[PDB]
Amino acid sequence: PNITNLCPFDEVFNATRFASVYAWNRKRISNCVADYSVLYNLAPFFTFKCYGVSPTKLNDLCFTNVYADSFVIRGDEVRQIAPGQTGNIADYNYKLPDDFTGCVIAWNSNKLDSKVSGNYNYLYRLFRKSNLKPFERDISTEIYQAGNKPCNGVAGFNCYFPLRSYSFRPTYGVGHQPYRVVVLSFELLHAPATVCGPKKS
Amino acid sequence: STIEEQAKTFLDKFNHEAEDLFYQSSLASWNYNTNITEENVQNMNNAGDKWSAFLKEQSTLAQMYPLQEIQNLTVKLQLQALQQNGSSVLSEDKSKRLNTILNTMSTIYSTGKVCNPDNPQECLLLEPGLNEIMANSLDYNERLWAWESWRSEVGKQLRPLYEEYVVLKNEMARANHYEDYGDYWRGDYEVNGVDGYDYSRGQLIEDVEHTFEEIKPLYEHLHAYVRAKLMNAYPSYISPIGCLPAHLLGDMWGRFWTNLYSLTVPFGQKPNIDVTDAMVDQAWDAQRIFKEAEKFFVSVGLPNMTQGFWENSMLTDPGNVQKAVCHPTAWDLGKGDFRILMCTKVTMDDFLTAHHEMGHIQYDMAYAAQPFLLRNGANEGFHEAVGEIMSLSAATPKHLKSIGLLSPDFQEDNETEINFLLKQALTIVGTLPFTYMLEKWRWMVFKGEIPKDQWMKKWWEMKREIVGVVEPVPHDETYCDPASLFHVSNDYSFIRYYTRTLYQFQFQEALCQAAKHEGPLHKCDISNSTEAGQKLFNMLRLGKSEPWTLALENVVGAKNMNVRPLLNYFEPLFTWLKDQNKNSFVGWSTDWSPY
Ligand SMILES: *[C@@H]1O[C@H](CO)[C@@H](O)[C@H](O)[C@H]1NC(C)=O
Ligand SMILES: *[C@@H]1O[C@H](CO)[C@@H](O)[C@H](O)[C@H]1NC(C)=O
Ligand SMILES: *[C@@H]1O[C@H](CO)[C@@H](O)[C@H](O)[C@H]1NC(C)=O
Ligand SMILES: *[C@@H]1O[C@H](CO)[C@@H](O)[C@H](O)[C@H]1NC(C)=O
Ligand SMILES: *[C@@H]1O[C@H](CO)[C@@H](O)[C@H](O)[C@H]1NC(C)=O
Ligand SMILES: *[C@@H]1O[C@H](CO)[C@@H](O)[C@H](O)[C@H]1NC(C)=O
Ligand SMILES: *[C@@H]1O[C@H](CO)[C@@H](O)[C@H](O)[C@H]1NC(C)=O
Repeated sequence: PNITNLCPFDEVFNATRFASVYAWNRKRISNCVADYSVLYNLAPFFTFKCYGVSPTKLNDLCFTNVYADSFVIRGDEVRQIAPGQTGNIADYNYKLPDDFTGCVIAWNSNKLDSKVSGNYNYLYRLFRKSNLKPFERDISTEIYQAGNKPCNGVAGFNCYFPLRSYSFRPTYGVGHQPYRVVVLSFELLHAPATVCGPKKS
Repeated sequence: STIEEQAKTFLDKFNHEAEDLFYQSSLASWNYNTNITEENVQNMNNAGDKWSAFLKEQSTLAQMYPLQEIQNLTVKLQLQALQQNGSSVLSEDKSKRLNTILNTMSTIYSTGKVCNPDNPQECLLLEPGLNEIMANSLDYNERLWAWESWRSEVGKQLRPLYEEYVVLKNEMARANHYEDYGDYWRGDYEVNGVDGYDYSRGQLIEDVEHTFEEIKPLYEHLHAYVRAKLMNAYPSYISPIGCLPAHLLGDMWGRFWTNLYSLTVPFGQKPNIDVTDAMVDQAWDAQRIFKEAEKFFVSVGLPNMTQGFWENSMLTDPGNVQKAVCHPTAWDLGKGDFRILMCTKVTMDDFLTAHHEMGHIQYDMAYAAQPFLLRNGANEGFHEAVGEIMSLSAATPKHLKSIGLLSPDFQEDNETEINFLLKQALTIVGTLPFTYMLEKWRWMVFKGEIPKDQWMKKWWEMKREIVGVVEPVPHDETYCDPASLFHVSNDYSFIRYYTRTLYQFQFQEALCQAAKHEGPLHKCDISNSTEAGQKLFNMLRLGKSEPWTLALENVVGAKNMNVRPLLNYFEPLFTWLKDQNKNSFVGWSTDWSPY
């Protein structure tokens, strides 16, 4: 039948400001029609690495809920947004499960997220006592104790503030330019699946 | 929980803060160097200050981790690089006096003006005029006046400065658990803790001696030939049995002999391989010169240039309104930013220099995956050696016929090969005894082997004994004749040029046997050979993480300096010099028979 009520992917992808990778934004997508053909047909979105589902059959497979996790990382850490990868982002900032059903989308945003002085609004967690669970968000600013003496909240010797800033500048290489990443996770529940693509006449 | 994990976490936080602060410092130095304006000067000063203060406080926090309980070699190497006191180990008054001495040596060398008596209405500086009168003039007494006047004035104003400088640097090195400042400079080649690849600070001098002992016959023949040709230039002043007069070496100090190609040409009737006319006829602009160098580097298999390299590098002199430093420099700003500061003219020399600086940039690009404090050459020779091998391969007639600068009907006979090899020998073999002599004098004066009142007598004797160059007149200790050179006056290690010269031809033989070259070594090109590029990139990717002995074993399959590639490079020139030194006397006498 005649289709309306598109899913708000414009509020996720074409947002003015994305969150940091340590405080990654999660937007749930429900009760709308989800046209993935828009995301495929845009040429600036360079990386469309989809795992556990084919990008061609996204328009036919219907799911219960769609999770759009949005954050900003560097160029070299785009590859860490993948199942089974390791590094600072995968261990401490954003962890993907190995049985991950969903696609990742990443694109360069040097024109938006970089300033000549340097952009300091984007932060990543450098030190955690334990590696993160999949889809876990850690927003704590508690002092990291690398030594034996208690830190007592003061970042002195062997006590570091766990969050470091990505100082994005428009003159950095491709591996250090800011990359905006949106991760779509598709889940199916016993509830009636209401996020589906359109049907042809 | 252990000390090593504390060191790893500390190094991670240091690496992040270091790369941001270093980037700001390098961007401000770049903005000063491409745009000489006083706000750029104060921006560079503020960023340099915040960088030096950052490393001061991070070395203070880094010396709380002892090294004897750290077993990982990379963490140990990063902490050894970070924990170096430098000049901070002294008292504040002595450190301030040392920086004052270094600054006033810099201002004396930069603003040293020496001119003719009885004509004081203007006078002539070293870099514009004295270099030209030393390299271009053919008059004996004019070169003698310039040489003696500059050394007399600069020596009398610099001798007590060097007198205090040697004592302050000796105290700095002995406070830093080194034997002397020469041991501190030899500590760059020190490798400790790796089995089989261990290299001591003390071993380098006999290694240099062991290489120079096989350098010495070839240099003697070259010296004899140069002496014969200077006999053609100066009829009565030079003796057949004696050394060369010092002010006839084409430079101010005798460091390079490349200004004698006009006087010492083997075959002047044969043309040179200068391709400047081909560039200007075909309108080769600087952008496409760097594009051709990039084509060479993707022919050998190395990655091409970044987009920010083409956007941000200033490859052309900007104009009269904006002043910039014209010195060719390759910049690794950090955060994947690589630039070349070069005011390119349309010449073959700037083409070869562009290949050299892009070799520098490729070396900087390859170790970008390394941690920040390991982002350097494995020793100080490797960084210039990997650029000079590109300058070697791009200068071959085969490569110039490949890229269209040289005609396919060009005849490469043996005479132009002999004169090309003699130009390369005056550039390369000529600087080796001067470099080894200067460093060995500096090593003994830091060691205290040379007494304080015996400096000039020892130095001139070694110049007679090693380099085979005699002074015009005797000089007493009111003079400081070493200190007239840029590197010794501004606290620079000088053995890097000797080691770079050896590593250059070692890398050239390793790449040319990798690329299956079937001729002599000086004809060889590494273009269109992916395996030679992979063999080289195995060393370029290491950076400072591995010992330089291990990096050398990765390239040439040897862990120590070898002089056999350099003499194998100059083998037909060696046979030619043996042929034409039959009538002349090879070798020199230490007597003052020329003057
Ligand atoms: C964002 O803006 C671009 C601009 O052309 C548009 O093509 C696209 O449909 C918009 N929405 C999304 C979700 O990308
Ligand atoms: C160089 O500095 C001057 C100083 O005012 C400035 O006007 C000019 O724009 C600078 N050049 C560049 C290329 O930024
Ligand atoms: C040393 O530490 C680095 C990371 O800091 C690690 O990759 C490497 O495997 C370690 N080497 C050894 C021998 O433990
Ligand atoms: C650096 O100097 C300080 C102050 O004397 C000293 O405690 C420290 O051991 C020195 N470090 C090294 C590596 O010599
Ligand atoms: C470098 O080479 C790659 C492929 O070899 C190409 O995609 C890229 O555009 C090149 N970049 C430049 C600046 O030539
Ligand atoms: C070049 O080769 C020819 C042919 O053997 C020989 O006659 C001539 O002497 C050689 N010239 C030089 C400078 O070696
Ligand atoms: C290297 O390859 C390029 C392209 O295949 C070719 O134009 C060039 O002539 C080759 N170089 C040599 C020395 O043959």
